[PDB]
Parts: sequence; structure tokens; C-alpha cells
Amino acid sequence: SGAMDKIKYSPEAKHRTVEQHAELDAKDSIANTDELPSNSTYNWKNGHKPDTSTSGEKDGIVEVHYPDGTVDDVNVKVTVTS
Ligand code: NA
Repeated sequence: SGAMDKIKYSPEAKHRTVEQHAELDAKDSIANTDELPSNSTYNWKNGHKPDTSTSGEKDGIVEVHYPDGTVDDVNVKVTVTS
């Protein structure tokens, strides 16, 4: 037996504040990518990319894809200013 990557690692959300119409790289919403394997990849969950076209408080979900194929879902928040 062994611990799969999504059990070993503990990604934590970073709250970002961005301007209306800003781009959002999913990795930028994870606070501790230095505590996760550097070959992990980050993407927005389908249907859960924060929409920066309007200002307000938005929610999103980051998928953290680990090298062993397991995946962590991370709830994040994005403040959009106008
Ligand atoms: Na985890």
C-alpha cells in the first residue's frame, strides 16, 4: 500500500482580487504551489471558472492534477473590482 498524491499533498486556496475582464490562470489561485510537486498541473474545473466580466465576489474550483494521476479540487474566491 501507499499514499496517493492527493492524500499526501494539501493545496490551499489563495484569495485573489482582480479588475473586471482580467484573465485568471488557475494556478494563481493556489496559495502553496511550492508545497505541491512542481510537475502538478492546474486548471479550472469545468463550469467553475470565476467570471471576471462582471465585478463582485466570485467563486471557482481549481483542479490540482498530481503526477500519479490523482486530482484535488480546491474551492477558491475571486474578488472582481470595477
Ligand atoms: Na489533498
